[PDB]
Amino acid sequence: GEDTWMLPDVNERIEQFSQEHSSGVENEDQQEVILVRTDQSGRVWPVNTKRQMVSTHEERERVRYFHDDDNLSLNDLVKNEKMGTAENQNKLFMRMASKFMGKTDGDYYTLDDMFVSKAAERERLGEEEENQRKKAIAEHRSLAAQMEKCLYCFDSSQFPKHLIVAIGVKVYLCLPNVRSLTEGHCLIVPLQHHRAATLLDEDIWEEIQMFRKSLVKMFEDKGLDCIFLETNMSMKKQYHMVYECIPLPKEVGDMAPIYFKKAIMESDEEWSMNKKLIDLSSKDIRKSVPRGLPYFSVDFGLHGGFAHVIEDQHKFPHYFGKEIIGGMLDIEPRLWRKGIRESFEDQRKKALQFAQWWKPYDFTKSKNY
Amino acid sequence: DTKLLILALERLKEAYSVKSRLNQSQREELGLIEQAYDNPHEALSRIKRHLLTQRA
Amino acid sequence: NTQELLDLLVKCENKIQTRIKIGLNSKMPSRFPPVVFYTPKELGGLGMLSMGHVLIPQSDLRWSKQTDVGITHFRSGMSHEEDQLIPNLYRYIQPWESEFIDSQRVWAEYALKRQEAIAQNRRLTLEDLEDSWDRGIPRINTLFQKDRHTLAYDKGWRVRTDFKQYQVLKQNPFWWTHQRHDGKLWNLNNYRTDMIQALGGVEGILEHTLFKGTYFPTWEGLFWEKASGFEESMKWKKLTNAQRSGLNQIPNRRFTLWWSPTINRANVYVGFQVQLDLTGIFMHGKIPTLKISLIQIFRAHLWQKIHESIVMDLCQVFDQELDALEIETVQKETIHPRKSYKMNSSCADILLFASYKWNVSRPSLLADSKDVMDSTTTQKYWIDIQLRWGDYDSHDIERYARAKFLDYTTDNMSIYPSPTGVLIAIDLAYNLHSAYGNWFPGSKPLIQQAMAKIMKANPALYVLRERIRKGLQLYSSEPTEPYLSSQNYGELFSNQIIWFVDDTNVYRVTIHKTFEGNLTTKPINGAIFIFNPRTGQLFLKIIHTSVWAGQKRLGQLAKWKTAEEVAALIRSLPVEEQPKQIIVTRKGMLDPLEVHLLDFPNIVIKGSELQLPFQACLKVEKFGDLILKATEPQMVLFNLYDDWLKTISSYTAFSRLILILRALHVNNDRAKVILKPDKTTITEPHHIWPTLTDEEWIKVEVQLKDLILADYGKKNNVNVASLTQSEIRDIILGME
Amino acid sequence: VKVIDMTGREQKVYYSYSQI
Repeated sequence: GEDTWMLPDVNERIEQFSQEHSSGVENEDQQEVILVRTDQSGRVWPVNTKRQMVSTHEERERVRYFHDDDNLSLNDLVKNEKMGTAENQNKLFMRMASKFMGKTDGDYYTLDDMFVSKAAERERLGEEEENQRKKAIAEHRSLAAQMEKCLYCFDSSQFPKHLIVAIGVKVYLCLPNVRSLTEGHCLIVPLQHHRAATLLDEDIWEEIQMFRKSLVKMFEDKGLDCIFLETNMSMKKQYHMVYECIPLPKEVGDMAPIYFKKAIMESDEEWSMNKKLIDLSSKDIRKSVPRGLPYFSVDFGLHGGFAHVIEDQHKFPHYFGKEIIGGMLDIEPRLWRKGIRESFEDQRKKALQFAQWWKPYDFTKSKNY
Repeated sequence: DTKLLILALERLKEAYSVKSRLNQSQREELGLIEQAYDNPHEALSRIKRHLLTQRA
Repeated sequence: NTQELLDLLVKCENKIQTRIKIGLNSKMPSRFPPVVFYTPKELGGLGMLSMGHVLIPQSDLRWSKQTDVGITHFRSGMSHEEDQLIPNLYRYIQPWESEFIDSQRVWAEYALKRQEAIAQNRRLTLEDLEDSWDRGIPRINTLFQKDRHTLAYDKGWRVRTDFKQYQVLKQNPFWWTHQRHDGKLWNLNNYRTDMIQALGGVEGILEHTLFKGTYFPTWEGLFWEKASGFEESMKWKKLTNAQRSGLNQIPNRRFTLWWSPTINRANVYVGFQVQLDLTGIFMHGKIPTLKISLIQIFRAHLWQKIHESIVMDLCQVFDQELDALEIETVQKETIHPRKSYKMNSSCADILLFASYKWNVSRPSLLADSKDVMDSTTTQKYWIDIQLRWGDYDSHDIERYARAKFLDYTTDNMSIYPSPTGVLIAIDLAYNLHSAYGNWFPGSKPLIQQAMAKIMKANPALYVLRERIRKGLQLYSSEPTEPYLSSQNYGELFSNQIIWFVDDTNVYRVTIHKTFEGNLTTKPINGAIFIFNPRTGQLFLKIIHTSVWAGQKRLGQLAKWKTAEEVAALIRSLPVEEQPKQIIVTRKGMLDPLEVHLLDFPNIVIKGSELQLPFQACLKVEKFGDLILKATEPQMVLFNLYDDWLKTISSYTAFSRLILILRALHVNNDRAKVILKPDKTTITEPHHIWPTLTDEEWIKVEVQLKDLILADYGKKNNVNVASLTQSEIRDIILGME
Repeated sequence: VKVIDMTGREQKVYYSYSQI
């Protein structure tokens, strides 16, 4: 029954959706998948589709510094600058990073002089072709590869399908794939990849907070407390968003602001630029971290906690939020680095115990007659 | 013993905070460290077997 | 006490500062500013720690800002003294003699504090603790170390760290301590806090930087990056390490750009100078990467495209205000392109023809308020527009304006139609503007209002600002154009055409099981919701599921497609019916819609922080049935005020409309009971809402309100009775 | 593009938005 077994309440909400029934191409091995490029800010945009050193000078006079400078109209700057390259800086640099350039001998042939000489035309719309190959195929394959190996991506290959407890409209509750650090460990996961909470839209963030407020209410009646972790690493690897919920006793959760204050300040590069430990008590994550750069964030129940714009990825572990909790609760290190897998059908019937806790607190339906 | 193992591994890994550029022998070391974290009762039996028997 | 060693510290500091200088050439010529070294890293300086008696020149304390009054100058901190002198470390570092005495207090004082706290039977908490967070030789804060339970076995640790020098080929200065057991053992927050005050405060530092050029509102929410430049793993895995002589300089790009209004000074790089051939920017000496960074920013003739834009957009005011002034007509000279950076002289840009003859006031600043004396002078008036790129020494724009005015008019290097004119001057490096010259009645406040509008509205400046920002990799959290907020709501009922736009119900999706039992998801039909608040006019473009064929999945292009539909509508809608302002419920839609509406720059686009209950309205069965039974995309129209505006004030009718939808959102069928209190209640079949008298409307409005407030109370877990009528109104309108 | 006026007491069908 590995492919068929699920919680009844989940099946019922599926039946409720069921009862409501009562430009480039890139032919990816059969289908058609419209070309899109993402910028630094996580916006989606469609992708449109001998040498002679170029006549860089007029008669004893300089009139252009790129061969295409004279073609662009006023608005065609404007359109491009609203949807542009992440950086267009390295592309000249990467060409001059090739060997056999000689060297800049101090004066007379500066790096500037090199750069200005390099700025001849790319071979017969080579700028478009290199842009097309980089933006389209590379991103789409990377996204597809992650999608296929995704846990949280609803219909993908692995997808445990029975750790689902709730299903709202665009997010759902899940339970972790491993031996589950604390007793009532649960997750708040959106359906689509969004990679971040600052990259979310308002309706989805509002719906996460409804789950967030409800899970606090459940654990407060049992006498526990909540810590909500969001770890977002570098936005080039396309991991799925997960908004964790790690319940732990009241007589430890009182200490939880203190321990994280210490850890975040020491967590990373000394001489960091970005002034570590953003305070999320009043303003919240959506308007205290810019859109499109990596961060860790932590929240203490209802009251918001702290945030930390990560820099130098390799020194900041992705498991950081679990590690501090696993320290103070005195849990052995295996439980958060790489996890321990469970019995693939037997031990993963912890959902029976977890669903009967969350039955009075279900908001995702009204058919509770 | 498990507590002493964790302290040993941590002060080994601190040598590699400098850079991501690693040679073959260093990548092998991080491999062995990660295994010891993932399965302590493996390494503890192997360490104790070294003491009793290894002399060259 | 070791005077021999203090001299070595001064020597070592001066050497390393010279190493930075050589990275920017400079060589022997002095007067290099100290601000770039000691400014903390969060402001983009190097953050150098000081251990010598260096001092700042009194010239560097100057700063200035422009407001509606004009420019104002300030001169930080000085009453007379030159004594601003970049704090030593030593004053902020506590002696060992005090540390060994204080540790006998704080480790005893804490022991008492927890003993009574556990007698109080509550957890010790951060407010009890911040007064003594950072004291004792074992620092007090080490008790909250992540893994403290396991560190209790780490004996011998000081011997071990001293012996690490025989194993690790690096060398580290903290061979005598480690943060795991001793804690941090120093803190220089206080040092950073008054380093800023020594240099003249935050507002005084930023004049030495391009910050004003980026036109962010304020310096609070700024963030840097260093993980996605050229310095990726590409840079280090790349073969042929001997190539690192040109591309050895390129990490410094950001630093050189950021500080550029004080590296580029005439007063420092004494010598021959040049002008970059497509710009007005002068350069002194050969700065290693500033020339690269500027040419990128002003790529594709941006100087002219700033200039000729501002010329046309200024003339557009005179193209409307024909009868506001004693003028008959205006003309655009369309003169030769290169004048925009012909610094030696200028012609006029615009020409104006009197009805007969004005009065000429006097040659005076844009800020000069009053009086007249000059002869009437028939027919001919002109304006010139001057761009420049200033720096720290000469960022004063008003002295510049008056200077250039005299220079060109006094001699034959320039031709103007008449002596009666003015020149505008704009410093693109600091976004300052002013003017000097002759004036005529009404024109002076008109130019003031025009320029105040131009400096935020103009597309060509937006191009320039965004390029500087993205080139600096400097990001912000809060800054946007002003949100729609509660106190603005009366302006929505003005005579302008205004639309709301909402897209939340476009890319809806349904989970279903396959017949093989595995789960998956189907998309379903959506709609684009467009509504007019002051007229009730609604548009509803049904998006049928088939448009996402092939695409499907994550629905990425849905927002871009949404803007296409809106633009297609507005293009085909008559010109007089076009909105003045479009207000969008979801901020993610702003960038797609803006790009598609560039052909119609009259349209204001504005985001709301105030959400509105439209999302629930599409679940009304009268609409839901239509969207489900539809099989091809088609537009549909509604008026949500059924007949109400024939007796009810529009903002009061709007209030009723908001109430109904919000109530349906929160409690659905229970609101319908208020809508249908007896089955014998009636409606026209065309109408969305029942036929009722005004008294009957007032009765249900109170009832729907009371439900909304009760539900607001329940989910905020709080008493409703404290709320005022205005607070009630705000909660209904959207958010407090 | 088809339009379906439902603003009130009559139903009208435009076939381009310039007709509106």
